[PDB]
Amino acid sequence: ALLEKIEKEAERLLDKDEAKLLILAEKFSGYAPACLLALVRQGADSLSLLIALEILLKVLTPENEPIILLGLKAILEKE
Repeated sequence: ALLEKIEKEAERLLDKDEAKLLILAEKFSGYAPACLLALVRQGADSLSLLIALEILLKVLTPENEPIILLGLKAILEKE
């Protein structure tokens, strides 16, 4: 259920600073899944994604295991 709402709200997060999106995940843990999704849709930097990956892991629900899959795969495209 939430897996489809974290998809929608991240579209509303697609128009924000990468740094700001990192603080949103850090301070608002419930926004962390949508942040990482919005960060890969923006195609952010590897470090930017690794930070959001951390903020998401510490509060990771099994429904966000796909959000991890895309995150890792997007991070991989670096070297």
